[PDB]
Amino acid sequence: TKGEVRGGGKKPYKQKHTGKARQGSTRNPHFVGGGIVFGPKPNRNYSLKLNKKAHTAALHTVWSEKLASDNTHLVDQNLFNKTEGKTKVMMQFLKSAKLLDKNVLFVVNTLNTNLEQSTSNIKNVQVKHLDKVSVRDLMLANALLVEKEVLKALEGKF
Amino acid sequence: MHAIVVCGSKQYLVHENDTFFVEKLEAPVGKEIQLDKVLMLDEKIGAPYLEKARVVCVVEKHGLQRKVNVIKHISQKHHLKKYGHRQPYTKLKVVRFVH
Amino acid sequence: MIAFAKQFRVRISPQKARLVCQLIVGKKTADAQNILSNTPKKAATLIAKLLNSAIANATNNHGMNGDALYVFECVANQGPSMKRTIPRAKGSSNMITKRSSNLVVKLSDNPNERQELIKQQKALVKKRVEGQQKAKMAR
Amino acid sequence: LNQLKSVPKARNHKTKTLGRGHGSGLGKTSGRGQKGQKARKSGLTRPGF
Amino acid sequence: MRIKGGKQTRVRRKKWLKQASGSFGTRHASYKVAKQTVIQAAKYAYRDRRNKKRDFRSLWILRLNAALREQGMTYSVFINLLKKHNIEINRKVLSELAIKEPSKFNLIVQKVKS
Amino acid sequence: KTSMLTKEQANKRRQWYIVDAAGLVLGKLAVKAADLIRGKNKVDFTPNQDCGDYLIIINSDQVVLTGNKKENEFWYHHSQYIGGIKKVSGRDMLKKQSDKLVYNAVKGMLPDNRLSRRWITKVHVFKGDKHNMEAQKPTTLNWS
Amino acid sequence: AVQQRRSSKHRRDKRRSHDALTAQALSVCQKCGKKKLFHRVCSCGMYGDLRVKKAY
RNA sequence: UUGUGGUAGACGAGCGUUGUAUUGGAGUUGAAGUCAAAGCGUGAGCAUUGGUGGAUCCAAUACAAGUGAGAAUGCCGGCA
RNA sequence: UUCUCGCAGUCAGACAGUGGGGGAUAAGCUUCAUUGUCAAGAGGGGAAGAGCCCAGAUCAUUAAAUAAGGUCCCCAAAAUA
RNA sequence: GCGAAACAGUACCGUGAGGGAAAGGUGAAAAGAACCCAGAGAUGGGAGUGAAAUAGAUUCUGAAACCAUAUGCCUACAACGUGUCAGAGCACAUUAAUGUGUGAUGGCGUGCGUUUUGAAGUAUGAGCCGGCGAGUUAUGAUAGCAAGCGUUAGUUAACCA
Repeated sequence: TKGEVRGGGKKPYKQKHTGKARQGSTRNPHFVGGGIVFGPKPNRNYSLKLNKKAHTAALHTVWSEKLASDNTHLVDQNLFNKTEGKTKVMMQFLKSAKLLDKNVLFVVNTLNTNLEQSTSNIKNVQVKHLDKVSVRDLMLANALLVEKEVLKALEGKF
Repeated sequence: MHAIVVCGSKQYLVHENDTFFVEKLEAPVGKEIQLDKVLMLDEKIGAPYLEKARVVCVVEKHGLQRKVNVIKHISQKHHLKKYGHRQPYTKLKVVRFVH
Repeated sequence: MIAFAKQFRVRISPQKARLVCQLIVGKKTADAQNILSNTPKKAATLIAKLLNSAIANATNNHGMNGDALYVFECVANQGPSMKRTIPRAKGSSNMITKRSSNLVVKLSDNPNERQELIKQQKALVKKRVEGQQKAKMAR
Repeated sequence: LNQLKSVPKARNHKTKTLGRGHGSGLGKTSGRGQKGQKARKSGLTRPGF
Repeated sequence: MRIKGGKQTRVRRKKWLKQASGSFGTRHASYKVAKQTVIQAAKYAYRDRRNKKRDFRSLWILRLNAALREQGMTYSVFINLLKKHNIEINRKVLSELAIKEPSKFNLIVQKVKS
Repeated sequence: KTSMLTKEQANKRRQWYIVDAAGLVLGKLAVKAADLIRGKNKVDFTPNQDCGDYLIIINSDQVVLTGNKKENEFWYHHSQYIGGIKKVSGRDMLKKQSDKLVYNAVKGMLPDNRLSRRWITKVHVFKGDKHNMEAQKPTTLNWS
Repeated sequence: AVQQRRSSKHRRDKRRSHDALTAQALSVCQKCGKKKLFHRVCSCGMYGDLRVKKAY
């Protein structure tokens, strides 16, 4: 802002016997060269506090309404096997399962290297671990292929 | 041959084949409307209205006057409430204005 | 057609150029150059040189009649001038600018071509209104 | 709820833009009178004072 | 996020200059004087929106009084013969437009007689 | 809402008229003369046109003045200068200019307007009756 | 004194109304070409039908 | 039914802008910006087309603002 | 307009009448208590008026009846005894 | 926007401690205009190139202010904050709409803010136009709204994956 820019420290004009405002300074917000008092500064935390149980309840409710979206079919590591992670067979598998429209998520507990290799160049699709998905990342997928193992964890977390 | 027709509180002289604009009315275009409030048709006068007088009119269109933009403002007092309005009207003509 | 030739910013007072072209307004080729030649103004010579150049271009690049041409429209266009400064007494100087004029003269060869511009504007508004109307068909 | 229509039930309140327009005043008036000591910069007093 | 907006200000100023034109002077080419004139003319129109009927009433009354001085009596006499006896609800302006069509108000003046 | 006003426009006619001035009181004859010139009796009065009539006054010397006003009220005139105040009585006007007195009085009764001058032009006051206005088809009457 | 009220463009042109310049005087030369200046010599060196001047 | 004068001052309801976030669409067969127009809006506005012009944005919902300009003998530039 | 809470705001008012004080019972003067008005409130009449009398403006309304006041004309309308 | 996207701490000012700026955009590739004409030439327009030269180096667009020209209307008796409402007349032809533009004349008509008891004022601010141009945030408390949670509730702080 105005006070954080170097420059002169004098009135650029005499005080009396003038025909203008006396002066603010050579460095003024109303003068060219910046100096706006208000704006972005590295002091704002940009964070808010929420209750843990509140987030658990929100996730439970969005999973409840997500489970009724009839796009929550089951998946298992078996089909994540029999593949090298190359997108070719992955592309065939997604196309056969009409997943081009969907941004489907794949919940997983172990994150096998083959699935990590696959889908790495498709911005439409995304994949992470079970305990790393947010509500925005959950409802934006429009579909999710669920794993048997994560059911126990989600039931425990309620 | 003439007729003094009252609409609202406005009186109008009309004859055969006369078109005029009056206040916005119901019974939209295409429908005949027979007003019984009309005086001074032909040399006969009733006190409130002419007796048995029936003037039948057909509406040509429903229109709007140009949007007057009215202001309220008193100098050196900082108030500038602004408002605009289009005045609905009905353009219509008479056919018979029978007795 | 026009037979114009822009001068591109000669330094002269625009008012004087406007005055001399008023002295030459309406006049034809036979009765303009003669009077323009011996009048005692320098801008007179300035406009005369360009008028002769424009006549030469009209004869060469257009091949018009060249014997019924007259000034259709004078202009005096103020080009970007320079900022010069001369000191003035008691420490209060001033900046003096040398006014520059952009000079061009259109040459017409008939009592018309002014209403034809109005016809062009009429065609412009006509195509505008039909385009608006043709759009209403889709509406 | 989807990002195309994400709305809460209700949360909004009137804000004081002390130097914007004339709708709710909120301009030169600043909602603090005119030509007053409080209207000046840091126009106030010590809490106890 | 620093924002400089000129399009909206430009269109606002243009639209506030658009209402009025044909003014003696470059007043219809600026913002300040143009806006001041627009507001002053709006006040003028607000006052004239009643001054016009104020003047129309006087015009009607003057014309009916002239027509009645052709008949030969004061304007006040004819009014008193419209409510109790010889009941007429015809209004002032129509009694004037009955004059622009002559040989028709003579029926009225013969009606107001005994 | 409103009834379309109907008036007359682009119509102009000014019938020539003749009056003979007599011992009648100046003010009460002159008010009627003014309203007739402007046309305050016409059933079709038109403010922006003022379709009045032409009028000629004969023998203005015969007018008499009541009371002491012949030697009580005196008309002044200042042209442009200090000391230019020149004041004459009513009987002095009888010797020099009686027509001009009526002229100025009527002009005073007429509001100061661009057309008011054009209306007073329609007044021709004469101390006698010598003029070529008989070819203009005048109208002789009284109490104008 | 100095200017108190500014002159408008309308006032400017009202003041400049007298800016119209009068024309000159011309004369016919029987021997040379273009119309010469009246009571003045011609470009061909001749004047009262009289050449006394060298190269123009 | 009362009704709607209103500064200081208090409450309510909004419009408009930048960018983000996903949700749809347009486009060198002409989008944005630009100027004019004989429209639409209760209001801040919305446009529709003509021509300049050749490249990016727009509709809807929230989000967070260096967000709404006639004035401070306000600043720059040009023009009077 | 009773109680709580949020929230300003001003402590420079002005004038006419009413009872006054000062003053010289002079002042568009000052100092109070009452009504009223402007400020924050437009309108008509008083010729032009912050203050007087008649009055309290949502928008349209080339409709009417009215308040004070007024009807020779300017400038809207009246005369009779 | 680091003052400083350029040959910027440079130009400049001072004898010095110091102060201190502005000025990007050709085209897809200069293919930057062979050649012609008039002028001493610059230059101008042709040609010619180029998709296009109202893209020609003043170089993306070229707004308002300001300066001229002209379609058409009105204006040389005329007392006005220059306009409003009427209103013939004149010139006409639209975002089809009591179509538009000007206005002989009539009626009406002491600007916009500032602060003052009260400002139409001879109180002040404004030459004009365009751009820029001044109630946020950190922690803290209070009051209101809403939701979650829930009467041995809860929230977690700093922090750790």
